[PDB]
Amino acid sequence: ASIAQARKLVEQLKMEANIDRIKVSKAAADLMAYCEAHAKEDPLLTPVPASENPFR
Amino acid sequence: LCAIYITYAVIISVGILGNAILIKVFFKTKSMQTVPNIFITSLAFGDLLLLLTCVPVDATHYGWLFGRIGKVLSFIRLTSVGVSVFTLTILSADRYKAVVKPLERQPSNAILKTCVKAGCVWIVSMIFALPEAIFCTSYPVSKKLLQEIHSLLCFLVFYIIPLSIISVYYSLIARTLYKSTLNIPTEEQSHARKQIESRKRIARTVLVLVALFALCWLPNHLLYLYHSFTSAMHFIFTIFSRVLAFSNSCVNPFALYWLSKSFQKHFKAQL
Amino acid sequence: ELDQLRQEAEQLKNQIRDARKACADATLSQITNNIDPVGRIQMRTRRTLRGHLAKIYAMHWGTDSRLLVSASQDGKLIIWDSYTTNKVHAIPLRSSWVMTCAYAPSGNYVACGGLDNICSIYNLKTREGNVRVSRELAGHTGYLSCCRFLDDNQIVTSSGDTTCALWDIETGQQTTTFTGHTGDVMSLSLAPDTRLFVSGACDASAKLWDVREGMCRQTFTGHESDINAICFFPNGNAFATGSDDATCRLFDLRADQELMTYSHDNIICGITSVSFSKSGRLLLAGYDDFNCNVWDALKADRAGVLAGHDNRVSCLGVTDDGMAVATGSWDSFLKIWN
Amino acid sequence: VSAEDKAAAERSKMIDKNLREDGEKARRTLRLLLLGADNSGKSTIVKGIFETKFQVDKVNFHMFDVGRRKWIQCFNDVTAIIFVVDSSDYNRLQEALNDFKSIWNNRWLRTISVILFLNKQDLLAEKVLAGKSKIEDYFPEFARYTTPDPRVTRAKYFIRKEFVDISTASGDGRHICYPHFTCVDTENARRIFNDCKDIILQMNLREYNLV
Repeated sequence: ASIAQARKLVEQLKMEANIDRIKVSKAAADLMAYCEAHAKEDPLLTPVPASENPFR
Repeated sequence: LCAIYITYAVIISVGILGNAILIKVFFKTKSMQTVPNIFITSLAFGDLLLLLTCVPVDATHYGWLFGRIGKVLSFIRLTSVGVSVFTLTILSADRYKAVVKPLERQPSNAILKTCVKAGCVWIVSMIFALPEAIFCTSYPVSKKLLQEIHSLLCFLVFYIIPLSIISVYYSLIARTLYKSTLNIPTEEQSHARKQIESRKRIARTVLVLVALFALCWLPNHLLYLYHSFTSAMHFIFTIFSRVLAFSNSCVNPFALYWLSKSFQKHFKAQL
Repeated sequence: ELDQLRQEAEQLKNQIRDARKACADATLSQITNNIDPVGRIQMRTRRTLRGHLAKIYAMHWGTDSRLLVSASQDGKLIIWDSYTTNKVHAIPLRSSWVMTCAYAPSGNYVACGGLDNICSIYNLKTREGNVRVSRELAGHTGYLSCCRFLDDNQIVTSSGDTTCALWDIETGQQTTTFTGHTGDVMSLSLAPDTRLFVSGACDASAKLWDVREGMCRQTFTGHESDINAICFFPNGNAFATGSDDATCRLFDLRADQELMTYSHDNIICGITSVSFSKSGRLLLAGYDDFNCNVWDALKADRAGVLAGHDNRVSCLGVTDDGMAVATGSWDSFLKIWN
Repeated sequence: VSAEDKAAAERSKMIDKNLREDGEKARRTLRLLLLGADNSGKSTIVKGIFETKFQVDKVNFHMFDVGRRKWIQCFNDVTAIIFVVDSSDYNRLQEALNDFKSIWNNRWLRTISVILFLNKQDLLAEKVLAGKSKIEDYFPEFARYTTPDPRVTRAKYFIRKEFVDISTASGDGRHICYPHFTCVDTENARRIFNDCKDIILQMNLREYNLV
């Protein structure tokens, strides 16, 4: 009954535990790298002139 | 003597202030912006025009100070009276439809329909103001039968049909509310008795509004008819008749203030 | 034995929390303190798509960024052309309680679901010029909350029975079932590379799933109420959760921990929809308070409000090119912002 | 514009006219949320979704039974909520009271009126006449209660008083509760019709600035 579900959850958390974890510093660093890489591809962030805007 | 003019001034100032506050509340607050409010603000505009046109005439009386073409004043007065009376009739019809036939709805995205109705009412009133384009009296002495027929036409068009429609529709509204006050859970108050009192109060206010329309608009047309048929101490009567004539449009927004509590809150907020 | 199982479970939870804390070097704001703030951003309603009767729960843009599908509680599924407001399609629904809708990446089919517990697929292109149900997917116990097309023949659906499933339109069978959530699953979002998806449920937790294998890769916590919306970062290594406690949070799969909180004292209502921009620098979120707020996903400082809806904003999406934002709402109105 | 643009415009206009026809046909119906409880006779009250259609006085009603804290948001624009309780039994009557409290105090249903059907009143009469089970065992305030067979009326009015006392603890008149006694009875459709008509009349009064 509940023993099988307990075993399943324990196995799940065990395979969750042994995963490679990345330091949050370089995580934030590459988040900034990605957002600055696509900075000018974002018309919402940087509005484009209305000549090519299809939403006059 | 001069005491009668004090009542004139206070009544006209109260009416102008009431309609100004009503239009200010309607335009500032988007919460009360929908189909029923279009005709209410049309009535507010009509009363504002009627009072702003009633100011210069007794300002001048106390020949004529304005110009001959300054014709346009009588035209604007007649079209303001027309739009006020006809918008009263249209509001009466809308309230009858809302109260007596609630399941059969229609307002939702019909802003175009109500705007078209209001514009047609205003244009028809403007056209009815045209027959006065002859000529600050409206007609000369020679027009004996012509002034008679114009007086009868104006009296009937502006007082018989609209009063009949308003009285019938509003009496039906009051009867429907008095009958529907018995379809409420009754016992265990704070949710049922309040509805009883509200419906009874609405019916009484509606009946008082009809009676006040009739009483306030009767003397002006009565005096016009008597003058057309055929001034020693009648000037006080003329002044009182005019005050009673324009007091109805003054009291028109006071009924909305009296009934709606949300309108009361908005009125106090924008006061 | 249950007691020893619980003891080892709690000790491994403690050790995983300790490892998660140890992997944390510095906060997101400290690293992103020198970045130039995006500043106030103004968005105007370029188009207002009218024609829906009842309140609108979901919408989805097509890959072409021209067409989009919206679902309303009046039982109508309308496909618009946001460029010209012309209604390309208007599909009547068997069940008028639709809670989600989708647009296939190929653009050939659309899907919807709701209280009927069934995901219905409609073929948009037919020789006769009419749209009919291509397939009915049944098997979910609870109401459908979300569904996204992996491809022309695969779809992942989330239902209210605390489960997520991967289907096959050709055979109408559950290829893989994802189990483990405790409460109703409210939203999901496929990864940009179509290899993983994340699910936000009402158990105040989010889980990362892999479609190919079919097990919970990672579990994320931190919210204190039901999570109503969720979406992936454009790079695919992060996702944002919009929950009912009036807060939004960012999670990084690599760090396996909460990154940033998007909350304010004035806002007390929960999040209804969450989506990023083309670059991910901008996080838009719908709110119960009739307005849509715009968050700067790096600094956690608001940068705009998409006011203009006189009812609840229940859904919002950003085009693939990021050139428009459509926000459906409970007033039966869609608005294109640019 | 171009010919294909005109074709798109005409397709859109046919779709829009069909949409307006559908709206005119389908927004005259009143949506009802049958939200009673099990063993209360909720299903047999009018002679994952179970929708039923009935028409009274040339008006179309659409009742929806679901077979709760999350999907209840969908029924935000329903005309009224029909609640059915089993007044015969008293062990589960407190559960019905708590369910009514949670429904009344729900944020999404703070503007939706509730029609209350106290079902199975014949069994209530039989039980109160038998005397084997006493209401005071479950509601000690009944022993001190006096009505404003007499004991049948006392019991039924006491239960109705409890439900309406729960109802009036909040709302401030934004929505009211309509309690009805139901057996077997074939007049429940008329009761729902009248209550919905009263609710719509109140809505029109509120929206027309008359109250």
